[PDB]
Amino acid sequence: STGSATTTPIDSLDDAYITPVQIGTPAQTLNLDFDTGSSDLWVFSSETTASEVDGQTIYTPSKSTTAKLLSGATWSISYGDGSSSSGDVYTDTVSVGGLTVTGQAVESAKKVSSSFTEDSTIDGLLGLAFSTLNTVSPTQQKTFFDNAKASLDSPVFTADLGYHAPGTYNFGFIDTTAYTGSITYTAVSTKQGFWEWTSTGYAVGSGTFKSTSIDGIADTGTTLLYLPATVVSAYWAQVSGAKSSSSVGGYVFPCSATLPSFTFGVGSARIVIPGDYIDFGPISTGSSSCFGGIQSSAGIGINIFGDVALKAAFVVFNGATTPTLGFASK
Ligand SMILES: Cc1c(C=O)c(-c2nnc3c4c(C[n+]5cc6c(C)n(C)c(C)c6c(Cl)n5)n(C)c(C)c4cnn23)c(C)n1C
Repeated sequence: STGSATTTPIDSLDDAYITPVQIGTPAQTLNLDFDTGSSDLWVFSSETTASEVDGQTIYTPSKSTTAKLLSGATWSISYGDGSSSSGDVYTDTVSVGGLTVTGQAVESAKKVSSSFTEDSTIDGLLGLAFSTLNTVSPTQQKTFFDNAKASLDSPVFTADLGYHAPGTYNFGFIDTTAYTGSITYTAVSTKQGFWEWTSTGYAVGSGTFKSTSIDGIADTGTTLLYLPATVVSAYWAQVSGAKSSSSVGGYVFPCSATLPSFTFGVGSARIVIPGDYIDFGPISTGSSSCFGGIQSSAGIGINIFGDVALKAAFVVFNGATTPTLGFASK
């Protein structure tokens, strides 16, 4: 089996991407944030505290003939931005792009934090990290990918995120028409439950490539690229007037600037992020200060190759017995 679904930016900045997912019988279609940095499939639901729902589409398990309460199971998660959600669990049929899993754990939110309520466009998350991070208690549950894997033609999924445009998540096959050149594969550590790998270095604009090992995670759920402070300082030093603002929460730059590209290494290969991809627009409406797309990971504890980096590539999440990651230009 295979599946293929289009993923669409939620706004003009690519702050996140949503992918339609069919849950239950008859299908209830919810738009979920596919997140390779977490491992819970959770949804706004008929059980979500009413004051915490504001425009999202909800899953109603009582209207699904295939929904079953997973008795006694609860979940609770916090994310890297400080947001959180929690609730109980059903099993139901879940389909993505024509690929169907029966008995998938669908985590129904009873509570969500304010950032979720305030974003009408995201109806939940679909985690694609390793199932060891799944928060369901007392019986940990498997991700959609983990459940589908043995049925897939090949035990892989791919992320092809667009810059200010839709893109694609594929399951079970590698679309050889979706990238240029060859895919470079690189080793993954699953020790922390993430798609964790080591970049071989970086360049700023047309500058020389600096060979240096940068350990980080491929995280489709994260908007920005978070790298060591040394690397990030070297990037922003090439932008006149750029500075790190503690009041804003990171590097900002004059909206009149032309941003340089940023290159990261994958083995002996190179992925080039165009400067435009690093522009996240005015810090507040009408401001001439713009928020940067490359930020320091200091204080996070891990480097994060988020959407800014991943959207510059065709990315293979290879879930074979020894997982690996592949990157191609496109
Ligand atoms: C350590 C870490 C992160 C790790 O991942 C992280 C981050 N970065 N984007 C996202 C997240 C997103 C994606 N996302 C980002 C958004 C931004 C920048 N804006 C303005 C809006 C309206 C957004 C929405 Cl709705 N969605 N979502 C949905 C969740 C649950 C996230 C959690 N963390 N997150 C931050 C800010 N930090 C410090």
